This record gives sequence, structure tokens and C-alpha cells, in this order.
Amino acid sequence: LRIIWGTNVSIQECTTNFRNFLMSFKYKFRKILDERDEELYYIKQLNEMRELGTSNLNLDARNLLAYKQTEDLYHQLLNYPQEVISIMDQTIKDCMVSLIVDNNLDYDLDEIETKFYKVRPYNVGSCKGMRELNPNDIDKLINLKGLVLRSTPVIPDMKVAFFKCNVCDHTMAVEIDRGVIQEPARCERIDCNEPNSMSLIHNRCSFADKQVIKLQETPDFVPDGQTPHSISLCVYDELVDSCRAGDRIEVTGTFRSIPIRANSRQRVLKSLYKTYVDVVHVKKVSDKRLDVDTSTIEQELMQNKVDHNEVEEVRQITDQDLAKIREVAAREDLYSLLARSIAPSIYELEDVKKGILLQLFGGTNKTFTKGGRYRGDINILLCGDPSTSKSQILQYVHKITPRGVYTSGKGSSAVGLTAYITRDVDTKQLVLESGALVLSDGGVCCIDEFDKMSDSTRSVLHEVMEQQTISIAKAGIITTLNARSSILASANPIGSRYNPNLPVTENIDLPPPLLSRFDLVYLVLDKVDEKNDRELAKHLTNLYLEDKPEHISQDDVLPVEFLTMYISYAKEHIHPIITEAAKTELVRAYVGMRKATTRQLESMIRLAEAHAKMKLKNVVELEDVQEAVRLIRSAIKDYAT
Amino acid sequence: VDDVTGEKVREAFEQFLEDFSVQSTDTGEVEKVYRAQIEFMKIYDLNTIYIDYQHLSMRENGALAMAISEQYYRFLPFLQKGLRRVVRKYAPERVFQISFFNLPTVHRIRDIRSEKIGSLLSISGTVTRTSEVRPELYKASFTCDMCRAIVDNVEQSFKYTEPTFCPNPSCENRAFWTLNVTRSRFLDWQKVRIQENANEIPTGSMPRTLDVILRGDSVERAKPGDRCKFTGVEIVVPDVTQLGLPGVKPSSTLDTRGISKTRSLGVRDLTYKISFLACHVISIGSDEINELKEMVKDEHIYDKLVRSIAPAVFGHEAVKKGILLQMLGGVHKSTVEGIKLRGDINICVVGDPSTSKSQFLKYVVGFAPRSVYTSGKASSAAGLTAAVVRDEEGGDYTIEAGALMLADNGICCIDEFDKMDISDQVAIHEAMEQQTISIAKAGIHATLNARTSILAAANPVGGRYNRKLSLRGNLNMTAPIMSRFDLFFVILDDCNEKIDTELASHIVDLHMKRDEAIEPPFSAEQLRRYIKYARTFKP
Amino acid sequence: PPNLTRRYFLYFKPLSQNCARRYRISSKPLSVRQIKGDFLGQLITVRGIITRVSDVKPAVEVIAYTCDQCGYEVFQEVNSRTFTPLSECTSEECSQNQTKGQLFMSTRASKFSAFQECKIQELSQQVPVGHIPRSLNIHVNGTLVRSLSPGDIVDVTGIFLPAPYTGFKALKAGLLTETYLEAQFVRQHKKKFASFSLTSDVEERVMELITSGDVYNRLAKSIAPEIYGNLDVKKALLLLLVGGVDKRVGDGMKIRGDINVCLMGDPGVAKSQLLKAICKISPRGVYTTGKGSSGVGLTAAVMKDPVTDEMI
Ligand SMILES: Nc1ncnc2c1ncn2[C@@H]1O[C@H](COP(=O)(O)OP(=O)(O)O)[C@@H](O)[C@H]1O
Ligand SMILES: [Zn+2]
Ligand SMILES: [Zn+2]
Ligand SMILES: [Zn+2]
Repeated sequence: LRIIWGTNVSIQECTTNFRNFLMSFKYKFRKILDERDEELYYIKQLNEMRELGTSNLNLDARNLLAYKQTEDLYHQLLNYPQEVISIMDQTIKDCMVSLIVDNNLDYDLDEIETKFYKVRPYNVGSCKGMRELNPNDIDKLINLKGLVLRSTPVIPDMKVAFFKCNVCDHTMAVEIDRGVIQEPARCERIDCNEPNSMSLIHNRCSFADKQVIKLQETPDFVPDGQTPHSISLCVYDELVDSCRAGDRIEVTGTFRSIPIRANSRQRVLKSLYKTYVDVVHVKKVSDKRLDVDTSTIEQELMQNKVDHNEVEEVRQITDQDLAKIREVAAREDLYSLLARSIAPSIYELEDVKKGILLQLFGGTNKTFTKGGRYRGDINILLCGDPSTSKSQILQYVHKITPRGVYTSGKGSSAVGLTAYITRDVDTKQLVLESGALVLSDGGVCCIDEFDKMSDSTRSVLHEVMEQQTISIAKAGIITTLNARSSILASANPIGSRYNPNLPVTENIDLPPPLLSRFDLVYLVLDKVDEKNDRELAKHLTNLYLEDKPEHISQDDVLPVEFLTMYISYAKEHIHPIITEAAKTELVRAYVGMRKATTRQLESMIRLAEAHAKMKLKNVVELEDVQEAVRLIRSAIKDYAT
Repeated sequence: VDDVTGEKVREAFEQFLEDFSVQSTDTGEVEKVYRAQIEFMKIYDLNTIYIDYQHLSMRENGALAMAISEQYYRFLPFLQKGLRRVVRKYAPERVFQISFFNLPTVHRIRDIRSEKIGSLLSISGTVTRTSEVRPELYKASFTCDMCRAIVDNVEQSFKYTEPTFCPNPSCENRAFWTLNVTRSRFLDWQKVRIQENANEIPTGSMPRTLDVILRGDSVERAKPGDRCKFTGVEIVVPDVTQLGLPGVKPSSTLDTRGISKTRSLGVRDLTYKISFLACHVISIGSDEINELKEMVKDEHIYDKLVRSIAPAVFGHEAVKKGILLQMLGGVHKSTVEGIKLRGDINICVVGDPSTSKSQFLKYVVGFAPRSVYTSGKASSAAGLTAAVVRDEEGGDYTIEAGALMLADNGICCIDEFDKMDISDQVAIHEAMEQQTISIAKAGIHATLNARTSILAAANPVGGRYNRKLSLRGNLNMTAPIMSRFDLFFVILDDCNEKIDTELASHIVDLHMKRDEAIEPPFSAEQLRRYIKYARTFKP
Repeated sequence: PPNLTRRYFLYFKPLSQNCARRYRISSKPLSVRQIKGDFLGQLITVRGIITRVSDVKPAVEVIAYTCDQCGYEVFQEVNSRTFTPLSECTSEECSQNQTKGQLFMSTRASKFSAFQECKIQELSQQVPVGHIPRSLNIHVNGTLVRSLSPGDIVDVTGIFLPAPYTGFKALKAGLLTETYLEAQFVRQHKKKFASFSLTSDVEERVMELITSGDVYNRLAKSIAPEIYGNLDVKKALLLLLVGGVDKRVGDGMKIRGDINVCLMGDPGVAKSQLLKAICKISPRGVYTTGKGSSGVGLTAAVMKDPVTDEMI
């Protein structure tokens, strides 16, 4: 019997059990968990990983929950994550060498023995924010889900406590013991005996890498009277430059505790221990929404490649799903099926939904040698009678988009939009905080009640809507940053109940140019009549008829997952270059519609590029101009007046 | 371990320096000139030698440098000792400096980790402040507290507190010491603040910054508000600002095991930041005579210049001419009383939105030697002008590099002119009435000098500019600031299909990646030198 | 000590005077001002309203110090706000040992218990004439930390105990003490919606309520009978209270089962009796004026917490 004091964990028994489970796991969860070809789920990763020289590996929890001989390992890695993982770091190499026994290989053995190994349990049991963590359940594997606010600099830590003897031309070496250094005051008595003659040098020693990340907690349930909170944590080396502001995150780690000094003067501490979290893994993507622009993050991609840390940054594809995508693109009913699928719970609003999907496509991202940049984003505005699904659509877009923020009415100011300067509550130093305009850098920006919002705030957007670059000049901060976010907002009519017989360009309580520069606008007038109302009424009542709208899937509605993966692949893989035929229709359509400024030309070209991106065309074609102009005219409803 | 390796490295490096000489024969085989380099250095007694990485790394297959770079400090004393030995060998009151420039690799501030400690590493960034020259403690004498015995040694980098050995060891307490000021050596010092560069920033990101320090004669090569390419070693310094943070904190303590019967523990807390040092820095960011001679001979080159300053923009020749003449300043020395003029000039434009006013801004800021793009609204006078520090970090204050304070002999392009506050327009009026500024806070007074030529963008009250009314009723800004302006421009559109078709043609053609539609007479490369030559012609 | 062997906290609750009357008191509902000074530590029951309570956090009660060489533990006990760590080896084996190998602490063996503070503010009707009320502080630990939420009627119970503070070192005469109270049990006349479990009698109450019939209009009638008529408006208020039904789309959206009402009309007729009765009866209620502190009083605020550095 071998055991750890105050513990029920065995080293060799756990090693044997781990090896047995590793050798025996073939989609056991597809059989036990549910009803859902392949073989040896786990073993492929370990077979492939050897030749690429990587000291990392991921790991699930459902697999241990499924396999017969890992249920007890479940609670033991739960309660004692660090100890169980230190065991696994040896068990993995044991299995590696016991699996090479059945193979003859070129002499690569110089590396594996000197190597190290580590794991990353990522998909684990759910946790209910931090309110659940009363002190009974400290120091345990945990999970969470929140966004990023603030990032700190690098904290070095004493890892090799070098030491310089003052005489006898001798150095000295000593290492850390549970996070402290005990300088040997002596001077190597044999050669010289000076009980307290030694020095310290920093350049010699080795240092660790640590960061601290301020995070905003976003739970799924909250009590009666809850409010947002902030937490601090700590990541360590090989994970630097991974998470930052503007990313939603599902994370894993270990809740912990620590006291703090009462001053920089003596050792007297607080009866209350400041809490924190130490990271184990970070999940940077999820299934219910697409991912970041790939061309926007090339530098970080290459940096991570060089650093040999390859946590997920973009979703991966399958050839069978690629073929399925090409098959689905063959049929011609895409152009309406996408609209029917974006929001099955709402009446048609066909052009509105079509424009939303084209915006999600985005469009073109070109650049010049040094003096140009043209990003894929077309500002959108809504307007019309209230009591419709405008707010519902906006909230849906905010949910489904990964990188965006919601702003409402006059509750906002220029200071709280662009960069603003504040102070930390612990370090008591001048630290900054990112603004909502920049937080959505690439994605969606949602506004509602665009009319009552203050003029001071309404001033800033003039340059955002053009060059996507905010500028800042205040205390100790002079830099121009990037705000590639997109704009998608609603507007309210002048007065109330609208005015049919009046020019709508003057019936909004909003100046001409601010409305004209919008790439496209949509109108939600009422036009009450049957054949458009009874159908809507049933459409919405059948939603409630069921406990949850799953019968809504009828009438040719796609699932979210394949739709999103198709969108992501199309966004990341194709680049339609402008063509020649579209010119003679685009120019004429623009000139004829002028009878109201040149910005609609940019709107039309950027939307036709998104249309070409749809259908997976690598080239524009004349037809997109036709759809763009026709939809613009229908959106403004030219026929009425 | 390097008690053996270091001297071998010294010998190998001095042999490297000696075996090479000045061959450079007919621009052929390049032999390293370090001998004559140190000779020419001894000509003026400067002792600030330079070294190039490529030549050093050529010989010995570069494994030498491979190990030296990561273990730089462990051998640096021996490197300087070998340099001294070579000086003794081949040349006839001695403090030296060294540097390594033209490194192959570049690391941003985010590309620095804890495995580059004491290792040479090239960085590039930006400057936002400087500091005060304060002579630093190179060597310093001490004396015994019971006699005149002087010790002319020094503990230099850190641990600058106490020597031990006394020439006459008969002393009740030889542990502590006295000090002295004159029998000592000193060398210059300077501090700056380094900053991120815009063209390499991530999303949701602030310009993460840190502090770097200089030494020796290489000082005076720093500059506020400029991009620079530093090179040095990963020095680190203590700090306590990192308190109150999670995790366990390392702490030092002398041992009390093995020897016994001898806060009593003398526990010292350790927690360090990662600053940087610089051995050398450079400012980042001929047949030209024949080129410019050929250019000048033409007559319509005026029109060529006018039309070449904004190919990315269409028409509006007035804006082109105004921007071309803005960079040129007028002679401000034309007085006899000593009361002076605002030699340079000012510009401003008007026009409804859906116009290309901002294109001119972005062009000029992306081409100007000195310039800055700011908000115009989201900015305080403290941001435009300089808000200074009040006796922080022990030393004295220092004048911050003001944003508007910048643009010395340059431009300060500012957008969104309508929404400016009251105080900021008051400050701009003060800065414009004279070519001087005055500041004060916490009792301190300041006096600056600058000749700024402002180009800004107007925004009428309602956006619509009533053609039948006067300028004042629509401009909405007080008479003094409205005045002092040499030029006013108006840019409003009208229905003209023949030209609008071609305008849309250009706009859509711009959506052809790096097309040839912007074919100018010539490029910024030679335009900048033309501007530099023309800035001082004195008509 | 025996403290670390304790697997059970304790939290008293005082008697209800209804039974103290049976056979024949000590603690009645009191005020933030009627302490009288002499009540330091006695059994008390104070009412009021909770304004701000910090988030729960751990606090040590017993230290776990293990010896590197002796391999034996040590129990350092702390009951004040601060202490000083035990570094040098005073171990029992080290006592009979020249060497004194250093010791350290544990992160799991050492005991812990939560610590959370709350503030009461006096109820309105019991304030004397033209008198501005004042505040008070309490301390909480362990289990009952979750039974407090701001804005509710409360009857706190415990004991009023002192603490080491003497003004701030200039306006002092010695022996001065800042004070606090102990939290041991919470009862509130307002039962939130989350406390609903049926029993052997409340179902009987519902049964006898529904037996009478005409329940809907009877509710509409019993809604604030101090005013006259407008059964339609009282019914509309009843349906506002009900709220509706919650439905989830499941496609990344839900919809509110919520109601919004207005009572536009000229003055003279009753207008505010409705709102006052609604705030009186409904839980989680709120009342506001029209103008005044509407700039940020209806919006999020920024503040540093007293008992711990944080931007709550
Ligand atoms: N139907 C009614 N029965 C009894 N009293 C009434 C009635 N209507 C109004 N009142 C009295 O008239 C006053 C009117 O005030 P109220 O309607 O509450 O606010 P407001 O002054 O804004 O209308 C109340 O104080 C109330 O006592
Ligand atoms: Zn020695
Ligand atoms: Zn002496
Ligand atoms: Zn001991």
C-alpha cells in the first residue's frame, strides 16, 4: 500500500488505472451517455503528437465519467487537481515509453527523457459563479464563464536563487522551498569560514512568468438582487498573451486563498484572506457563435506558433462537412433559407434578416502598401413604428455575435465610450480601462433609442463611421487606436404614430447627413391588413402553444451549428475580387438613385461583396448589383412617395 | 563554473579583435576594423566603442555568440577586461562603454519573457517623457569610523551599502563604515519612459509601457514623442507596487541551521519588475541631387506637386494647395523692436458630412514628419497642453511632453472643431495669440515656445450651410478664434451627373487591391527630402 | 486546541415573545438609537433596513503550522483582526535540540470560517420628532451569511459587542471603543417568492381561500380598499403583480413574462394610494420621486467597500 498523508490517492495504482483507461476508451460516452464508425478515441492524439515535439495535452471529464474504471479517478482529480496531475505527468511518460516498446524508431530518444508533460482538464462539471464558493470547497478544479476587462504586466519570480560568495572565487546555488529562499549565510567553511559573508545578484538567477487578469463574471442564474462583480486570477508561463479584452471566455482553474500585508514595513497580516483563482486551462471559442477575423490576428497567430503554445484560436473543419457545405451551396434556395433560418420565431421581415446576414458576412478587407485600409463593415440603421421585433432582433444579434457591447439611450458619454483613466483598488496606481467602442473591435456594436442620446456622445461617431480609428489626448495617454467594430442600431420616428404624407428624410428628428451616411436603412411601417397579420398571429401563438419552440423547425429551418460553421469557413477562406461586368450596373444604379450621397456607393459595393462571399464565389458578378439596388429601393420603399 | 570559461572567452574575443584589421581593400574582403576603431576612439578619449553582431558571429560558426547572448552578464566583466588588455597591448583615468547594434531579431514588449534575463535583446517602441541628468555613483571612497584609512573601492550595480575589509583589522566593530564624496568617480545618468507603437498593437489594448535607463556618453540621444529602436540587457529593479496580488510571495532570510546560538530574522521581501537598459539606441521612423535637379527644371511641377499630395482623394485643388503651403513657414525674424510674429500659417475647412475632409487629415498625419491626430472633443486642455508631475519618485518634477506642445516646426491636425469645449478653445486662443504658452499648477510656473500651424475640420451648426447667410451665423465660435486664420475653405456638393459618374468610378476602382489608379508624378520618398530642402529657402 | 476538531457551527435564535407570555420579555424590537450603552453583549433583537452588505470571504480561526524536521504540528490561535506569523522553530522536539529547523503553514489543515458585515438603518415611524436617524454595524460568519439581502424588513438577533478603536489618536481620552454586533438568526415579515414549500396547513389556507369563490374579483376588491372603486385598475395591478409566463426560444433568446401599466389621468382622484399600497404589500418593492436624484439614483453606482478593498 502506498498513500499520501491525509489523502486517499495511490501513485502506482492510479498509474495502472490511467494506462488501462487510455488503452481502453472508444467513444464510450456516445454509448453510455446517449444513443449516438471510429475506434480508440484517445489513442490517436498520443500516436500523432510524438513527432511534433509538444509537451501539452488536453483532457475531458465526460470520458472519465463514461469509462468503467475512472469514476473514482473523477473525484480524486477533482479534490486534488495538482497532485493528481503531478502523478499524471509521470504516468503519461510511462505509457509513452511502454507504447514505444511495440515500435522501432529512428534515434529521437534524446528528447523524450529530458522532456516534461502536463495536462489541461477543460470540459468539466459546471459551477455557479463564485457565490457557491464558501470556504468548504476551496482549492478544487473549477469552471466559469466571463469576459475580460483589464490585463497586467509580467511578474517575475525567484526560480534559481543564485548567490555570490565575496571571496575564494566561488559562486553558490540554491533553489526555492515552498515559495521562499533561505540564503546560506555561511561561506563554504572548508575554503573559508565567514558565517554571514555572501551577496545576491539578480542578473544570474532564473525568473518565472506570471500575469493577472481582471475578469467580469457572467453566470446563468442569479439570486434576487444580484449585480456584476470583478475577480482577479493568475496565469503562468506558456500561457502569456492568450486572453485579453474583447473576448468572451469559458475557463477552468482552481479557487484559492491568500493573505496580504498590512504595509510595506513589517509582517502583520489580515484576519481575512483575499481570494483569487489559479488557472488550469482557457477555452477561447464555443459552438453557439462564430469566431474572430483570421486576417486581423495574424501577428498573434505567428507569435503563438513561435512560442509553441497552441491553445485553440480558430475552429477546425472536417472534409465530410466541407463536402456537405458544397452540396448545400448547390441548391438555389439558399438566398431565402438563410433568412428563414436566422429567426424562425419572427414574421418574415425578409429584407431586414437578409441584410443582417449580409452584415454578419461582413464583406471585404483590403489594404494598401502603406497608406490604405478598407474594412468589412457597413453601418445599419432601423426605423419605423414601435411594437415590433426590432429590439428582439438586436438582442439576438448581440447574443450571437462574439465581440460586441450593448448601449442604450442617453445613458452614455464620450468619456465612457473612448478611453478613460481610473485607479486600481489594490495596487493603488494609475491604471487604464478599455472603452466600449474599442471592446467590440471586430464584430457588432448595438444601440437603441438613437435619437434621445446626448449630442456630446453623438459627436464621436463621425470618425468611427469613416476610418474606424478613435483618438485620445488626455492625462498621460497619447495614442490612436483601432475600432474595427461594426455599427447596427435602431432609431425612433419624429413625434409619434408616424406621418404618412411627409418626406421621411425630414420626419425623424435627426439631421440629414447623419442619416444619409448610414450604408443602409430599413423601414418598419405598419400597413395593417389581413394576409399579413393573421399569419403572424398564428406564427407567434404556436410559439407559446409548446413548452418550447421545437415544432418551429418545420418549414425548412436549418440548425444553428452547420449554419455558423458554414459562415465561419466562408468568412475565413474566400476573397472575392471585384469584377468588370458589375461596373455598368452599379454606376447607373447609383446615378439613377441619386434623384442621396456618395456613401451609398460604398454601401452597395460592400454589400455586393458580401453577397458574392455568399454562394462561396471567389468573384463578384453582375447579379449582386441587381439584388443590392433592388433591396436598397425596397428597404426605403421608393414606390410610396 | 565560468571561472574557467570567462577567461577563455576573453582570450577568444580579444584574438578575434586582433586577428582582424582594416582590410576593406577596393570594397572587397571585409576585415573587421576594431583595431583602428579603438585607435580613432583613443584619438579623442571617448571610450564608447561600438560592435556589430554579424561580424562577431561569423567566426567560430556563431556558437560563441549563441551562448554569450543568453549568458551575457556572466562574461561581461571579462569582455571589458579583454578590451582593456588589447588597449594595453596596442596603445599607450579609464572608464569604458560598449554597445551592440544591428541585431537581427526584434521583440515587442509583449514578446519578452523571463528566459531573457541578463541577455542582450533588441526592442523598439516610443517615447513619452524624459527625466533629469543626475550624476550617478560609479566609484566612491569610504573611511574607517575610527581612523583615516580610506578605501577607494565600490560596490556598483546594487548592494551599494557596505564594504567590510579594513586595512588595519584591529577594530571593535568593523562591520559598518563611513563615506566620502570627493575621492570618487561619476558618470552621466538619464531616465525616459518607453511606449508601445501604434502599428503593432492588439485589439482591446492600451499602449503597455515600462521604464528604461541610460548610462555613459550615449545619453542625450533620447527624445520625447518619437519611435526608437533600443538595444540592451534585461536589467531588473526592486519594487513594492506589486503587493496585494494573489499567490504566494517569495521572501529572503539568512540561514540559522548548522550554526546556532548566534524582527530578529532579518527577513527582506523581494518582488521585482522588469525594466530595461540600453547600450545603444537609434531614432526609427547621393544622386538625389541629380533627381531634384531634373525635377526642378520643369515649370508645371507646381501643379504636379499640388495634384500629387492627395491621389487617394479626388479634386478639391484648393485643399491640395493649402496643405502644400501649410508646411512652409514664414520668416518670423522680420522686426527691429524684438516684438515678433507668428511666422507660419493656419488653415481650416468647412463642408457637410459625406465629404472627404477626413481623408486629407489621414493623408497628412500619415505623411508628416511631425504631427498628431487627436479627437478634438474627447480631450482636455491637460491633454493638449502639458500636465506635469508633482515631486514623484523622490526626485524633482519634469515638464511632460504636451500633445499640442508637439508640432514644433510641424502641424497639429485636429478633427471635430465644432464640439470643442470653452476651456480648450481658450487655451488654443492663448497658444495662437502669441507663439508662446504659459502653464502653472501647485505653484510651479512654466514657459514654452512653439510655432504651430493648425489645420482643423469645421462642422457647421446644423450641417447645412445656408448659402444666403453669412459665415458667423453658421460657424458658431467666438470672434478671436475665428480670426487669426489666414484661410477659410468651403466644400459643398451639387448635382452634376457627368462628374459624379466618374467620381463613383474612382471610388469603386479604389476597391481593387493596390491598383494603379493613384499613379502620381512621384512618391513620399523624394517628396519628404524636397520639403526638407524647401523649408529653408528665404525668399 | 479543540477548535479545529469542530465540524459544526452554532447559530442561536431568541424566543418569540408569544410563548414567553405563556407561563411568563427580555428582547423586544429596538432601534439604532435606543441602545442605552449598558446593553453591550446582552440578548437583543434590533429591526431596521439593510443598506449595503459586502461579499462573503474567508477568515482564519486556527493556524496549521507543520515542522520541517520535527514533523509535528503547532496551533497558533488568532482572534483579533491581525497577528504576527510564527517563524522560528519553538517545536517541542526542537526544544531539546541544538538545531531549530524552520516551520511553515498549511492551506487545508488550518481552520477557516466566513466573515461578512452588514449595516442597519432605523425604521421611519420610530424616529423622534425632527431627528435624523443614525447607523450601526454587524458582523456575520459561516452559515447564515446567505440569509440577508438589502431593502427588506428584518429582525436581527444576537449580542452587541465592542472592538479595538479609540477615535483617531487626537480626539481621545482613552478606553474608547468602536463597536459591532453578532448575527445569529434572521426572521423577516416579508417572505420572498423563493420560500414557498407547502406544509400541512398553508394548503388548507389556500383551500379555504378558493372555496369562497369569486376569487379574482375578490382579490381586485381587497387590493387597497382604502380608496373607492376602480376595480378594473385594481385588477390591472393584480395582473401586474402576477407578471405573466416565462418562455424560452432556445435559439439564443427568451421573452419576458412581465407586465407594464400606467394610470394616466387628471388630479383630484386618488393616484398615490395605489403605489403606496403596492410597495407595502408586494415584496422587493421600491418608490421614487419624479425629479431630484434621478441622475444616478436610478442607475449603477461606484464605491469602495469598507471591510475590504474592492470596487463594489
Ligand atoms: N376616491 C377617493 N377616496 C378617498 N380619498 C381620495 C379619493 N381620491 C383622492 N383622494 C384623496 O385626495 C388626495 C389626492 O392625492 P393623490 O391622488 O394620492 O396624488 P395626486 O395629488 O398626485 O393626485 C389623496 O391624499 C387622497 O386621500
Ligand atoms: Zn568565501
Ligand atoms: Zn578599522
Ligand atoms: Zn521543530
